Amino acid sequence: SGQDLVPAAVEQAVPIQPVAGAALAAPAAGQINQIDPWIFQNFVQCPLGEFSISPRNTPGEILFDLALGPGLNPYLAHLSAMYTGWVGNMEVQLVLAGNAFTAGKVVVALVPPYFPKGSLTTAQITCFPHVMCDVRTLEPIQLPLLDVRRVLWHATQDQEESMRLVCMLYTPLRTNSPGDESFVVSGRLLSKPAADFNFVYLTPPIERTIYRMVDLPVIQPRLCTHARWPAPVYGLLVDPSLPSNPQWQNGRVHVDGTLLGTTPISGSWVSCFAAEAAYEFQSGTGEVATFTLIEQDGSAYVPGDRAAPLGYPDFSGQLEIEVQTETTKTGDKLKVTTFEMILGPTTNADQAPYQGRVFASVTAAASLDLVDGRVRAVPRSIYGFQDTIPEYNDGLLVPLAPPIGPFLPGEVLLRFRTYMRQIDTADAAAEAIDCALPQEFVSWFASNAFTVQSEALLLRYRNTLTGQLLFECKLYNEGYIALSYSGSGPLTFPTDGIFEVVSWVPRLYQLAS
Amino acid sequence: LLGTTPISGSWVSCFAAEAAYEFQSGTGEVATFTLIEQDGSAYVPGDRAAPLGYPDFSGQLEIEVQTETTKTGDKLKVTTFEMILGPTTNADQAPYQGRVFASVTAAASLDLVDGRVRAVPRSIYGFQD
Amino acid sequence: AVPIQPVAGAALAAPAAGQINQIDPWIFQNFVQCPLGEFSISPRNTPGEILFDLALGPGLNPYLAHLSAMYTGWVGNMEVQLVLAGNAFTAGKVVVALVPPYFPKGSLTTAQITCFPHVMCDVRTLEPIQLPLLDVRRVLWHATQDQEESMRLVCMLYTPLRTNSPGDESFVVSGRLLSKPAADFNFVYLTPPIERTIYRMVDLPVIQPRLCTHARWPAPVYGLLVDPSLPSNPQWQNGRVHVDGTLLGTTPISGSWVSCFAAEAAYEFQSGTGEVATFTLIEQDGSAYVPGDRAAPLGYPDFSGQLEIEVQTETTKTGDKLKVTTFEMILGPTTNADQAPYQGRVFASVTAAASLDLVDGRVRAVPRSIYGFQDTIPEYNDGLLVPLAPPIGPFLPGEVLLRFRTYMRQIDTADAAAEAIDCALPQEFVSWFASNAFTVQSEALLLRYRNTLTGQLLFECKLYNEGYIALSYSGSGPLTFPTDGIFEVVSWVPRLYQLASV
Amino acid sequence: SGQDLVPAAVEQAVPIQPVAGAALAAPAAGQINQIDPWIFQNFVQCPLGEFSISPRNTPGEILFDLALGPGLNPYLAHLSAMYTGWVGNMEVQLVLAGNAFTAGKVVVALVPPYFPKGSLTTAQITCFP
Ligand SMILES: C[C@H](CCC(=O)NCC(=O)O)[C@H]1CC[C@H]2[C@@H]3[C@H](O)C[C@@H]4C[C@H](O)CC[C@]4(C)[C@H]3CC[C@]12C
Ligand SMILES: C[C@H](CCC(=O)NCC(=O)O)[C@H]1CC[C@H]2[C@@H]3[C@H](O)C[C@@H]4C[C@H](O)CC[C@]4(C)[C@H]3CC[C@]12C
Ligand SMILES: C[C@H](CCC(=O)NCC(=O)O)[C@H]1CC[C@H]2[C@@H]3[C@H](O)C[C@@H]4C[C@H](O)CC[C@]4(C)[C@H]3CC[C@]12C
Repeated sequence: SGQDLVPAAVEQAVPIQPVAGAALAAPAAGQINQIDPWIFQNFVQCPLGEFSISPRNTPGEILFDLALGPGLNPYLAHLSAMYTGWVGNMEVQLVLAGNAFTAGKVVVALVPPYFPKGSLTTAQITCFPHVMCDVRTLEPIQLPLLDVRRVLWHATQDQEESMRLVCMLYTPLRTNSPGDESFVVSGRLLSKPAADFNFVYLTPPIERTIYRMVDLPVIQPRLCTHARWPAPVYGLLVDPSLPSNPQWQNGRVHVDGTLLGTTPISGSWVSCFAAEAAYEFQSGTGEVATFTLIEQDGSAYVPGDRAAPLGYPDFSGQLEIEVQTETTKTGDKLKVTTFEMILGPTTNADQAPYQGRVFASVTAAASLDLVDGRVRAVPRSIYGFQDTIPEYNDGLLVPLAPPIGPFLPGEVLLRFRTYMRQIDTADAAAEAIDCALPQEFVSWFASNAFTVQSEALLLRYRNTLTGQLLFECKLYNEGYIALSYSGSGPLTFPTDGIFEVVSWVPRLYQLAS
Repeated sequence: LLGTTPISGSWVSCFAAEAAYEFQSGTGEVATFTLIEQDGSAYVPGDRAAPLGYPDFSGQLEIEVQTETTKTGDKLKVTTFEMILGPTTNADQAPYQGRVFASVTAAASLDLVDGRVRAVPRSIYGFQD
Repeated sequence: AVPIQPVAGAALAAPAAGQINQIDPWIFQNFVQCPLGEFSISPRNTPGEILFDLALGPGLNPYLAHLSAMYTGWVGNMEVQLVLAGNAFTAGKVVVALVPPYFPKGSLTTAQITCFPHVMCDVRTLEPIQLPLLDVRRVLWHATQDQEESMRLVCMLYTPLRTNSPGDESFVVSGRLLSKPAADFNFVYLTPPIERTIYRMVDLPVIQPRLCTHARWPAPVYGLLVDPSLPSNPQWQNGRVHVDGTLLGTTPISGSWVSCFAAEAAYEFQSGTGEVATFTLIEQDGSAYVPGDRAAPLGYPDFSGQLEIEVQTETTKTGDKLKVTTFEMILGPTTNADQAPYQGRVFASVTAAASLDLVDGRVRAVPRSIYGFQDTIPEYNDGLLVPLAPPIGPFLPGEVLLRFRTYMRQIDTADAAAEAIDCALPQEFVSWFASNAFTVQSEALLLRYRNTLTGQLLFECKLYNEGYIALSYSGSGPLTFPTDGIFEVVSWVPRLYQLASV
Repeated sequence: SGQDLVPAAVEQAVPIQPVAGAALAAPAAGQINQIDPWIFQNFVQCPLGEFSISPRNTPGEILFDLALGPGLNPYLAHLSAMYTGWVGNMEVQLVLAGNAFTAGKVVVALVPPYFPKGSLTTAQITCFP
């Protein structure tokens, strides 16, 4: 236990008066509402209460920024489904217990209500009541988080202007360590309610709210399906020798439920389309079938913001599809035939699925006349696959999903891989098509409609049998998972684990490799 | 779960096996499919009547697998097959024991190197629940 | 350590207990180390690793795990302390929480471990961290012969280790957990001491491996070794036994039953290859054989070869009354085998057209030699179902199986060197584990194969509780070992434990 | 002189009673036998009193193991050629003054007489004082 640290960094005086909590809102609420007196005894960790200061952070980087509320406690964020209203202050600790070789200071201010958010430069964060503290402090730095308000309480709906608590990185982090390591101090943030926190009015406990952090399905990735091709997942892996910021359109959801692009909710819709065909027997390339692209069930198609019908193949290649048709010959009614369409651009085509028309063909010399009508196309095999966003118009622009990124310097995209049926002539290896998130998470996020807190979700990946955490990763709020990997060779992981969330982290959270 | 219910929607009415293309002049390549679990695990005969996702209705079924051929010009090719799921008093198919024989309508001499296959149902014929 | 009220021990059990028995007061003075109360924090560990998890009982003290054979039940608090070996230039934290005696089992994040009563001790503290372990319970007093739910301690790595390391080793931070009873530990009711228990270290038989017997083939053991080049995860069906006393598959108790079967004879003089053998198998203790949960009747062979049982033939042909000749069976598939050991249809053949006028009755089958030995699972059915044992494993990276090689009678036409069929446990270790019926604590024992006269170690192996011994061998060639030491059992370890190189 | 070490590692309490030395064996010996009162003044080094802990040592390695006797002193091992008999206890120090960058702990037990030697695993060395 070295005392070359700073143990004289106690809870300093802040220029603020004591603020009355539940004594004001007692005769304006309709009932008597006390909470359990063992909630006030121990400091438990905030849900957004995990941050990290790498030495690649400039001064003026906001480490955490969390409003006062019931979202600073796992107990009060659980009790606030039962109530509509809260008052009173909290008491927040800070575990900044970095190494004895680091050097640097943080400053934790007390931003009042109705202060405009956004910029908050480092010059003006000292003008608030603030506490300055080193990153080597042994004891936990305590600080009060008062409830400055003009109304008698706050509703438990997060649009309340309330007192924030911003932590700017004041001076940069550096180590006087004799070689090759630059330590990343990993702080935590503990909190408990003060002596006069109180909820206001009892209410039916609704789960679908705020806070009620994100949950994930307990299913292994070797069981889940793929969101760019109708197949299972066959092992996730990182690779820094690939297109690093792709621009896919299938299987890209937000973590507030809103699907982004041409992505469906059902898993039997990806790389599939349904249309009302128009067949014709040609003396050239066999048959020609135009299409009028609509949904699979029967919903109409008007070209709006999605670049294609939901579930359209968002890659490039020569796609062989299966459709059962009504042959007008005498002896057989139904037989599924195999067309082949120019799904890729291939430097020239005649198809533009943004306005609802693709054109398939099957090489057949006999006069094969088909009763035209509604059909549903499904893929069979791929020929000359490229992972490029195709031409949804003929050569024009379309409303696309934005490209995947940006990452931090040193963060690699996590890719769930599957293998498509291919038509290969000289090659004997499988074609690898990867997605940013499987379909079982898109149907989990669309069917729950979560509320994102800050910027990103800190995940883990734990093996089922050993119980060993394989890695930790950072699920951003755009539906991709970026983890920190240093090298460049393709690193592969086992697939029998299960993901599990931990906390909300900002974009500045440096991950361990 | 009960029966042979899978979890993923990409597993229903389809299987995956370790192929053995064998049987000589009946219809074509009477392949032998050692039925295992679709995630790559091995199958253990317990209490559920089949591997998970295996089709449970009577009728002849066409399945499309990926064939690593032996001829020149191409290695990978998708050959449609013909299974016989229903009893019909004579059908070499034991999914509970893990060995299912499927036939092709190919009177040629297509040599096919065996390996690992994933079955995909193209079309049933004569459906009966 | 944070808000738990003081919990009554023997002040509550006293109206309903017949006796209240005090302990010797010198047990309250010494801190004795708990079993499985040891961990290590490398800098490669992500936060959220559970360092240990151990329940309050009389199994936390070797003084009290011995005394709890004389008594009916116990009540009261323990008192643990946690040492931590770390200098002043480390950085990291460890949170030790008091999980209530429910909250059943699952993955605990770092966010959830702070919601229990907990102590967040830094990793560079000097003095040990005393903390109470109260006896929160629904009943008046627990019973010593019943593993009922009590209050656990769960220790989670809170913030990761931030250190340097020279170039090797990588600076693990070790930590131990010592305990003693509190002032109100009491036992309840004096009984006679029983031997089985459930607090017994697995004692291995004091027997050198040269005097053992092999599991697969009825031969002595001729040497234990390692070999990476073989199939690393075999699927043998003989010599498989759980440490808790459960046989896995076809493994019999006694070493006489192996590679043999007792059946009912059915002899038909054929005008083809002479005589063929087709028997009605039964269980060798005189009971019926029902095709069930195991791949074969008890004691059937499990290798890929061509066999030759002998007979006992009571022939009515004149010249000799009771004779012993030799048949020839085939165990491998070889694309032609009508062998159904599951249903009980074995197919052997005499290679002679001699008119053996054999009367059919009860026999047994002692084997003679083998032809074409392959390390492959035989055909317990033709192309059909087989409930078999799982493959042996999985091991850690760096660890390999430790086989017991024997040499059997090999009929060959080209090579003279004898094959080495091996197993994972000799049959002295199989009847020991089945009869004693131990109780698995965590995942693996930690054996130690010392020589008797020298007293020097040879290897510190690790016996998993599925019935196989691993060894952290890191080379590539087959390294053999002396076969004159004696296995000794050190302790229970978790399955993420690292041995030393051999 | 850094105080980032552990100077609060004083001679701790051990669960043992005081043991009478030469007061028992006084009326069963045949003569009056005192030794020099300057032998009791200074700590001199044991003859088997030098050990070392490299980082290639596993836990459970026995560092030293020395019975109580006249062999723990260069004075008493020299005086014990003149005598046939001894009684009483010793007082032993331990100079473990390693660097300020090392980390690790040792445990020094008090094994009673008639305890079987040999193995002495690390699980049971904490059961002694
Ligand atoms: C079954 C066939 C299509 C056969 C086929 O090619 N693939 C089907 C499969 O694999 O299950 C017919 C039956 C009735 C048809 C559908 C329904 O009647 C209504 C629906 C109407 C919209 O045009 C969308 C097509 C859609 C959905 C129809 C298209 C195709 C259907 C689904
Ligand atoms: C040939 C297929 C490719 C997929 C395909 O042909 N059609 C899929 C579709 O579009 O529906 C290959 C790619 C990788 C292969 C699999 C995985 O690598 C691992 C797994 C290993 C088991 O022993 C056998 C099957 C199994 C599952 C492999 C068999 C077939 C696979 C799935
Ligand atoms: C020829 C026999 C093979 C077994 C046999 O004769 N019949 C088949 C059966 O065991 O059932 C050989 C194989 C390996 C041999 C042994 C080992 O090499 C070493 C061992 C040491 C000494 O040389 C004496 C015996 C002993 C033990 C050897 C004697 C006989 C063995 C066991």
